Amino acid sequence: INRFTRRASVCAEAYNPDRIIHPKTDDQRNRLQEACKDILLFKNLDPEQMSQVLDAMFEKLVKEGEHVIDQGDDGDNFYVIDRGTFDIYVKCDGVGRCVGNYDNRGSFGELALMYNTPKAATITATSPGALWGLDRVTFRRIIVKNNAKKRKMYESFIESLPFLKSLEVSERLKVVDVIGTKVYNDGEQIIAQGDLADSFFIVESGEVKITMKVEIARCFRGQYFGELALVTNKPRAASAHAIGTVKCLAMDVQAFERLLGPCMEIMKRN
Amino acid sequence: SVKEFLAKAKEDFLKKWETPSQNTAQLDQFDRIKTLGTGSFGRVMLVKHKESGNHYAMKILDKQKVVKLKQIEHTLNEKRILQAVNFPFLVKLEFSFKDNSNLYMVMEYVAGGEMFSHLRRIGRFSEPHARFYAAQIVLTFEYLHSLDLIYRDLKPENLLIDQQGYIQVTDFGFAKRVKGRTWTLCGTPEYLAPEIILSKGYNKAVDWWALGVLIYEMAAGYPPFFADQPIQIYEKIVSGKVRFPSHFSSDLKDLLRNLLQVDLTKRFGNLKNGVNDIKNHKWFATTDWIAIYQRKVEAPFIPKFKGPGDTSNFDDYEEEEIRVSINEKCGKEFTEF
Repeated sequence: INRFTRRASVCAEAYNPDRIIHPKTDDQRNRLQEACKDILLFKNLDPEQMSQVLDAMFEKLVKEGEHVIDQGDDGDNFYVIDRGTFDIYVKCDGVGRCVGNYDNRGSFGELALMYNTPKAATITATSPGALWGLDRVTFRRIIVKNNAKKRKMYESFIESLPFLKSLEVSERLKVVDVIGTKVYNDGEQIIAQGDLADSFFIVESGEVKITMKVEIARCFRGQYFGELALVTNKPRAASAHAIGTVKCLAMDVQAFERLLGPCMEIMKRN
Repeated sequence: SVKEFLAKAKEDFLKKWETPSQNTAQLDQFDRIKTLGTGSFGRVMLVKHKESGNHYAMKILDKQKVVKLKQIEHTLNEKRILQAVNFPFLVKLEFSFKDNSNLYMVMEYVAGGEMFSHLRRIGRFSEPHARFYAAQIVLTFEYLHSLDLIYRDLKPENLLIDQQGYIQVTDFGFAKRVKGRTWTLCGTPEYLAPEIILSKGYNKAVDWWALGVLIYEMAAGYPPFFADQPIQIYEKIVSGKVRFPSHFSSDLKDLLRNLLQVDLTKRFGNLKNGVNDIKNHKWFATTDWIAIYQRKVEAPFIPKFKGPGDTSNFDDYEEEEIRVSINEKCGKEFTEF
């Protein structure tokens, strides 16, 4: 062979990004988080996206004997087991088989979170049980509307930089695409005096103490530091430390120059 | 001369873009002949022009299905974009119209069949063979992108071979004009770039990714990311770990690690020198980029053409009727078409 079978195009629903909570216990929330962390579409989500995604997941109760999903239906939902036992069943040519079972944990349907996907199996409660569900369009809006919010404009953080004020819009979006995030605990050393001038930083939340010898600069939400890495490769003059819990954006200058060329050539412009 | 060529090209485009074309024919003007391909979103039909005898490939979309699948905008994108673009390697649109039940787009008929058929029948293409095609894609993407158009469904099934053995790109259903970033998860599972899979937002870098997948699959005969389950394919794509066949030349492998780069600060196409990183790359050292544009190179392969309406080079499909209801459906939704 079926080396000659074409590969069909795929397509999720349109959503242009230009609020209900389903209550659940503390332990349900941890276990539900647990069962999701290795699944591709959840693996890399920032903590707040995740939290929004758990918030959205709804309670589905089942009675012993109930079909949770039916083979060839239910193409838009993903499910995690909170509670109960379940049989898994596949019908073929042919023949209807029990191909396995679930014992109070398990998930299924994650592909439906990408585009419509007719379920490959029927799944039946063999006890009374409960699951958590998640609609695709709900999932998509959370994620997309959240990345749109991080990206235009935290493009807004970037454009406020004196060294970068002369970027074009599209050049700025290239930096938005790849700019990394870093989190530091109280008194962590973000930058050490003497080190490689590898990258510059923007404070997203919290506060950073710039020191030398003692105090030079205080950094807080919207301010940059380490930015001389953009114009000279000579070693770090100062040292940055996190005051309390700190979140920074962080940009490798060498990645910056692959995308855009030397920062000074941008500063030269008229 | 390239920098100015695009300037004239952007000029011509913007003129047709803003002041578009409409209702340029009607169904009773053609004879249906055979179904040439069907798919997830629409079917294409060989047709003969009743008055001039001319043959055409006519795309037929069903207004009700488009509305259910939440893809109205994609249909309007395709027709608008097709009416305004112009390039040696894009299949030209000749007529468009709608009726009570369907939208119709009548393209040039490219009789040589899908690259998919040919590549699967042969197994793989020699690197020069593959290089010849890859070049046309590199040039076609340069053109589209300078108009801020992304294509979004590169794959052997969407590339047709003409009688001169050159390529025509055909299915524009996913093409969009994007100035900033766009967000629709769409394409073909094997050809999806990481940032589409993870909904990061994206623009032109995904076409170049796709080209890496395409080039790889032409020279190896199978795409670089494969598995039993789609999710596992996506897990591989997001990983970005690629194994190369032992017969890949070292020059080829180098181009492909640069194209199949998950990291946007390193993907060829997305850096300072943009597309020149690819065009100047050594695997393409033997390519005469103007000669390819001018169609002055011998194709490594010419299809067998037996006669004006011949369908030898296409698979056979269950023939459905083109049904037109006496009631007009979804009029408001498609007024712009």
